[PDB]
Amino acid sequence: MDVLYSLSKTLKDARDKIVEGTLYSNVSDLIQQFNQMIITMNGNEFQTGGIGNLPIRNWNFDFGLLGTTLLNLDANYVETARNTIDYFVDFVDNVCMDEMVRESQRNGIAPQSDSLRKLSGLKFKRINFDNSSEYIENWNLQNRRQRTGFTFHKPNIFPYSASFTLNRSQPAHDNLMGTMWLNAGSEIQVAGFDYSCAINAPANTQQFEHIVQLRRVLTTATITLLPDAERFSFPRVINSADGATTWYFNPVILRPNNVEVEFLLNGQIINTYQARFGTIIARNFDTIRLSFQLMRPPNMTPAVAALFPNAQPFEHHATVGLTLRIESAVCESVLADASETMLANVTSVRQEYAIPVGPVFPPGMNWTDLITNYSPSREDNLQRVFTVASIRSMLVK
Amino acid sequence: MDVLYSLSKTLKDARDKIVEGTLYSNVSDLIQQFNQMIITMNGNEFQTGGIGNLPIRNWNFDFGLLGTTLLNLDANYVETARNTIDYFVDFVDNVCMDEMVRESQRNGIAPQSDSLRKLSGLKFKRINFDNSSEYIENWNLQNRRQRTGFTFHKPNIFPYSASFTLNRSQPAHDNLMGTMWLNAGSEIQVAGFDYSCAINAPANTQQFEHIVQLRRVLTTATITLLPDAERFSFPRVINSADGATTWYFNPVILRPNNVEVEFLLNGQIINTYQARFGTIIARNFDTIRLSFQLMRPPNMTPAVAALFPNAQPFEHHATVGLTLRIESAVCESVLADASETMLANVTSVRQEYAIPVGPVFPPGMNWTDLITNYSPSREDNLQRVFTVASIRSMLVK
Amino acid sequence: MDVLYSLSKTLKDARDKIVEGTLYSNVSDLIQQFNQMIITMNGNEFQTGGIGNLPIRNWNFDFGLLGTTLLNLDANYVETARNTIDYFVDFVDNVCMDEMVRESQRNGIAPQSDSLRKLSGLKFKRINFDNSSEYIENWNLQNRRQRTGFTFHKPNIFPYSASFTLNRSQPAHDNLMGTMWLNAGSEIQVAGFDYSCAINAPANTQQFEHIVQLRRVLTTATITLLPDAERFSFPRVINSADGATTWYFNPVILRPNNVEVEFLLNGQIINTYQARFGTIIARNFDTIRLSFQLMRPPNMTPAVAALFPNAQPFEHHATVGLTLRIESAVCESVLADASETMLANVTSVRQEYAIPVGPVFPPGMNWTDLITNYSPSREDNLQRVFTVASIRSMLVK
Amino acid sequence: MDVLYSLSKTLKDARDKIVEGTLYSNVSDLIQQFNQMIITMNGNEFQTGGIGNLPIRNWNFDFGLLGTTLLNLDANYVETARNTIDYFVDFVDNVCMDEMVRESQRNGIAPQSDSLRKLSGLKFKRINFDNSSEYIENWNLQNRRQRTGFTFHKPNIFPYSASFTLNRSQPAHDNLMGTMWLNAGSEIQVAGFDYSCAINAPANTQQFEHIVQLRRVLTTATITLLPDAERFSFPRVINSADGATTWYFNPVILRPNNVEVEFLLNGQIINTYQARFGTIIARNFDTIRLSFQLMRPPNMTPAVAALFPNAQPFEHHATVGLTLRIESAVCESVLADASETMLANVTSVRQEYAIPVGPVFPPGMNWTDLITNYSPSREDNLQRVFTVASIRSMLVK
Amino acid sequence: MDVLYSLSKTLKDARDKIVEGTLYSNVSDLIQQFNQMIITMNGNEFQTGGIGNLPIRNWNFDFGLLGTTLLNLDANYVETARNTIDYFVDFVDNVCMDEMVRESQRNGIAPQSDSLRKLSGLKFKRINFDNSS
Amino acid sequence: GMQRMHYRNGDPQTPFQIAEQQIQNFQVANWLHFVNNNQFRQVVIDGVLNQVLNDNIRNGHVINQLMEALMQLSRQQFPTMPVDYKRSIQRGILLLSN
Ligand SMILES: [Zn+2]
Repeated sequence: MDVLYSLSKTLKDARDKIVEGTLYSNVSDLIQQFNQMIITMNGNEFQTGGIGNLPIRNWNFDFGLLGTTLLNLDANYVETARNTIDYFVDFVDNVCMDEMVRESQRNGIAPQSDSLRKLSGLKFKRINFDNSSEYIENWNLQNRRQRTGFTFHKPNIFPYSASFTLNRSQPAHDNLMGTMWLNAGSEIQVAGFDYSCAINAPANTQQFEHIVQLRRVLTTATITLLPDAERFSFPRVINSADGATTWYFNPVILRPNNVEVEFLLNGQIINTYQARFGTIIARNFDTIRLSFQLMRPPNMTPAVAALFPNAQPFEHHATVGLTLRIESAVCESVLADASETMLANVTSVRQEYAIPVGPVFPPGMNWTDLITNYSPSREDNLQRVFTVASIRSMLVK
Repeated sequence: MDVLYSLSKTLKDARDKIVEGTLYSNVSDLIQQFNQMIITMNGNEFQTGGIGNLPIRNWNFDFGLLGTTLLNLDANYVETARNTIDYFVDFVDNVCMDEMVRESQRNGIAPQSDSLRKLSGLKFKRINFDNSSEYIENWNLQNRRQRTGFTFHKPNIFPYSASFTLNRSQPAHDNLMGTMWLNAGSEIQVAGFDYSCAINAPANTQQFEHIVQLRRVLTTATITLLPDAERFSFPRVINSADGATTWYFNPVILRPNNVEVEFLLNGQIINTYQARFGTIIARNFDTIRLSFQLMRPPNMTPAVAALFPNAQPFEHHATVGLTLRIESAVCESVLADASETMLANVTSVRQEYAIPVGPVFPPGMNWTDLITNYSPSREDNLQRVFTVASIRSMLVK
Repeated sequence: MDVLYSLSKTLKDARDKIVEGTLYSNVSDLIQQFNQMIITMNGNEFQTGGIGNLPIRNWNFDFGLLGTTLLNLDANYVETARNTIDYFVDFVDNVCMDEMVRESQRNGIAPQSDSLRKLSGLKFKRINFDNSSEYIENWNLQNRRQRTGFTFHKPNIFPYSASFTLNRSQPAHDNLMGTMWLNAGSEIQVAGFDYSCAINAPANTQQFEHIVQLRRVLTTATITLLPDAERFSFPRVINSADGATTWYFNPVILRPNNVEVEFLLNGQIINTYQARFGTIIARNFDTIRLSFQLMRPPNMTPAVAALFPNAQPFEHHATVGLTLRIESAVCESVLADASETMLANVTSVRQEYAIPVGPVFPPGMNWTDLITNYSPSREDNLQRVFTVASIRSMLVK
Repeated sequence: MDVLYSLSKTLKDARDKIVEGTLYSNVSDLIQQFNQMIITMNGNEFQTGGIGNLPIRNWNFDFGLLGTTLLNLDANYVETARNTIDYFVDFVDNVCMDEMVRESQRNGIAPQSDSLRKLSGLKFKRINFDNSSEYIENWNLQNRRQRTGFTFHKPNIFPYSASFTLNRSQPAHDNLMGTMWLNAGSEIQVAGFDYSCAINAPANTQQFEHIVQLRRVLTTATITLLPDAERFSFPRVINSADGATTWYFNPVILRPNNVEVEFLLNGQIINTYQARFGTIIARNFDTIRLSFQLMRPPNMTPAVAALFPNAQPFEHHATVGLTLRIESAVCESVLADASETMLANVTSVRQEYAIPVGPVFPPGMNWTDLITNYSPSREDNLQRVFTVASIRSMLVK
Repeated sequence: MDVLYSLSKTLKDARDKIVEGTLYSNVSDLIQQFNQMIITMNGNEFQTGGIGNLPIRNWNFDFGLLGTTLLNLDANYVETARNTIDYFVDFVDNVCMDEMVRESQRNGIAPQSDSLRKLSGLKFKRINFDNSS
Repeated sequence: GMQRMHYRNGDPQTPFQIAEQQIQNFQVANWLHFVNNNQFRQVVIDGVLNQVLNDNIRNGHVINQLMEALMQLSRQQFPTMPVDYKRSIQRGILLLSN
């Protein structure tokens, strides 16, 4: 594996640092590394593909080496080189792709393809170098074992979930109390509604709560917390819990009272914020708990008083809400986020080559399904597959 | 760490192979190894303890070597040796115990004590030897990343759970239908009851189902499956779901109909057994699903007919059940089982020395709590701590 | 075969004693043995597979020895070794598995695969060593023709059997007398019932008896015998012997009277226990006979008298029972038990690779079917197959 | 004593490491040790047996040595060896058995036979070696004086005891209150019953308690504690305390209230658990105290209310219970358990040879009788006898 | 301060370009830089912590140099190196954290800790390198 | 101590190499591939056409090959035959080292 990596930074730091004119010296340490490779190769043969609409190409080697004591590289030098690189390019592509679809369960964390199973071989280790590509940097540390980790923008930790829970309801659905929410990606919006505007509630206050359990711990999270859930601030006709009928939601929004956000880790409060809107830091957590209340306004102008009668029908439904967005965070496990193309690369290669559904990943590499049941096997396969996608993107985008 | 191991098989294969009599030759390869140690040690100082009711003792090293000189060990040789071992014994104990209490989230896996952090040092590695102790054998393979593996008997995979689910109920609780169960350790007992004896059910058959999700995959499991749940075959007065009242359960047992056990892995059926009681093999699974039915007897003698009227009151409650026990299995993660003393050793040392609750383990090393939320951190700490307990038991039981 | 064994303790006592540190002198007697192997191998071609889902991988050899003689093992020494072991590991696996699926009636207690048939060859015999693995220890002693022997906790000697025998019955099934039982694994539960409570029986005593014939003799058995059969102490609706209707069993339990357990060998009483509950020893037997009686209580309080009228209907059914569990025992033939993973290993490898049903073993290696008709051929094949599973578990779990 | 040991690991590590093939350098350190023995022997005459139906055979020696030349072991080498081992095998058997019968009283912890009294001799001590057999490891540490220890699965600490105690009773036995239990092996089941369902009890709660005093302290015990005593959950007709009549028990089960388990050591609470079911650790105790209550349900549905009237007759008897099982534990004294064959071996050899009852052990080595009056003499004799059984099982099973 | 920086790109461009099987050429210009450091260090003792829940781990120095010999890095070379880096890692952490809390109003832009105030020292400046972060 | 079967060459390919696939001591092992290569890297077109087969900058002054040629030698000091052998042999080797 680590093998694979090199094969690339080799070419990039190559197809990049080797141009018409450059003084020699800044490549001496480079040329060398390069050649070393060629040697190890030439002689051994390779097999690529064999599944679905995946071509089956064969490969051989025997390419001259490279000059040493020159000075300034003449055009002629380049072309006689680019022609030798373009075989490795078109190669690696066919290599990544081949091991970017195979999956195993017992040991689906390691190499699979007849291409790679031969790379982990010992006579090959003669290449590994310059491991500064964020992903490999993390692959290794995981191998030896330790505080791994990655960087994500608007991470994708919440499987899509859009639903409601009626804590008080009746057939006519004319006096409900409960919550409705949308958990998706890095965002949570939750609203608590009470058709009665806490008219008969103790202290004229109705308590609400929304708990979200992450499938993986997030550390060093920068989070935006804002009052109100715009998504649940408009009139809706919704299906009943049993699907037998539809109810009407006609919200009027009040400020959430006694807002308390807790970021817990294994049941323990790690961070807690009381009514603090704006930017907050949650340093280590696997659960978010949002508690907020609807408090019936003790003083109301006529226009307001008119919305909240002492008796039904309740036509304006008091609603309070919160919006929470994880802008950035670190996770010890790979995840999809709003900036990295890994998930899209893996999903795209599989779709383009009509790769059959396997035993590990959900059909279509569906993110919601994947994160909902993020088993150790799916994570090991995902990491292997994401690391390969990142190696590929150094050369082919 | 691996260091630690040796220190023991050193002493055992020592306090065992070294006694008044034996001929040199069976220990030449041994004596050597031994001495090597002494050297590396002498000079260095150690800090053991300093937490709770744990004695803080200092240790200096300045000891002789061995008389390769004699032929057949003379008593005098032993005693002058045992006296030097008894300092290492009383030492290691105080060493294991010290690192068998500390915990940390981020880097929970690695060593923590001022005693061990100094052992992983490089100048010590000159000691390893005979790593055939099942546990170390597995520690290593894990730091390299491979299909590890442990052996158990009546493993402890199910957190204690004893409850019921009423699928049909009413205030009087005089015509219920649902299931009740006990999941604990390596056993599951589940009963499906229908007060009406499927009188108005389609095909006079009531379907039941019980699903249990393991926190870790078990492979190569030998399982006993038997019809009937003896635990739920007797009269009971039970608390209602809301705790407001109590209901009466007066079972009469019928054979479970269309029994189907599925051992699934990531949603896929790996093993399925239809009405097969006795010993069955489940080779790889993270979930068990037991489906069974109550079928109203189509033909009934008077005595039977009398138990099942066409109209309430329903006084004899038709019940069908299953009992499943995992006799043995292999798990890639450490677990408590019915034979190994690891959990008990760790829990006992912590209790004896009044070790304060830490950030990783639940109070009292509670097994149910631990397995219910078996996080990666708890597992890494548990494995470290179990491996140390096993090293200790080679000398001190 | 014996060949095979070595190949492992070779690797274990290898991948275990060979780690960064230890002196050469800790493995001198070991290194040697090792090399010897490599030689014998080098050059000979191999093949494994050709059945169901089992790949056909070829293995070629051409390896050098280990002359690097350095006092202490430098890291560099290990890696250049581990890389050579990981070919033997991934090899042996593919070897065990290949001969762990092929069966033979014309005699299976012998090599079958094109892989092993070549191993029993003479030129390979230059390898055997350290046969302290309980199973090989027994393989040898057998192929030489002599008394064998194994160890089991809760052995699996009783094929599943759950039934009843009505000694007195009538169409209405309102006055039955007979026994019902469950023989499974290492346990027997049997109940004797008499709806009439011996009202018209001589001496007001009804005699019961339960005989269980083992398919193999068990020696040195530690057994728990307890009064009562909890499994048959609750109300049941049971199918009639002819399957035409259902009867009602409403037990009330009395202490079994004149309990006598006999452990017989070839018709001879070897051990006999009269009313002794708790732990008893049965030193050599192929049959267990449990005799017990129901004696109508000569003196009854009103509440008791009310359960047992002089005339029908008999609504409370007098029941007496016994429970017997074989905790441990020795058997000259291999058997499944509650601790060993052999049966599960063999069954699991066959299931994973979709191995077709063969001529010797019942479909799915079903234990009940196997032990019910435990022919010499099934036993020889089982022993071969169990011994291989045990060789495999020394390296791969 | 220690002598004896060697004689075996000698043969096992012999009849095992000496097969057609292996190189010499795999046993050089072994061959030697062996010969040494032969010498010391030849010339000394022995005698065994004499008591009961145990033959009396004489033994003489003058056996040749073993070539220390040949590089590879040729078949011919083996056979000329096996023939010499088979005299030691058939010997040792006749040796173990001889000292596995005699018993003393005071100083009955030592050798007895004319065979062994000669072994402890000094001129024979020249044999000891590899003392890694769990039992000898412990014999030594004891001789000197140290903290011994063994590992047991489902140990056998509770002498069989099945009884009841009526705290409130009357001639008709129609309104009883008390407890009934079964203590056996490693398990305890106890039920508390109150026919009146605490109708006139303070706080409508009846307190129960069950105390069990172990004959030996158990340390590092892993225990399963579950609510309910299935064994006492069914209808029974029981003999009265005075044996003059029989009473009726018709239980209905309620959850045990305020469960408290205390593991005490010398009157001090070492571990205490309040209503914790599942797996718990008891680190050091000589007594178990189970306290639990029956609390009359404050709220009852009609069906429940009907079972518990304000006035007699009381026809449904409220019962609460607990089940406790010691899965594993360590004891400083030898004990029988569910896995080791020691007790069975000793008991079996004595039974087979019709050994007369002696002055120390109860007739038939009855476990209940032995553990009930586990005197120092019985323990010393048991340990001697168990250690010999373990030495024998290394060669003969 | 700038000092501090180097200490890292040193390790990263280290724990990264030094793998189980590569060529010296990739690091000749690197190895050198590295050693230079070790020297300047060895002999000087350090202190960190002393506040809230921050442990006070103490550090000494006395580490060997680097095999300037080989062409291809033999595994054995790595391990004898990683073991020396893991002291600098676990070190720097305890260093950053220490000066990542002490605030100062007046001359706030500058160094604070007994750890860093000693780093800005002159005898250390002998280390700066690749400042492209 | 390796292949005490001294060797057996008929005429395969690069009799000097082949040793790499079967030698356990990396130091030793790199020598082999490097020597069995350094094909005089026949590829040069300078200062206006000049096919003047060059060679490793490595060799050039980066020299190390030498340092490695030595380090590999620094761990060849062991048994097999009469003593007048290793003695004489390794002693010579050292004269290369210093
Ligand atoms: Zn068990």
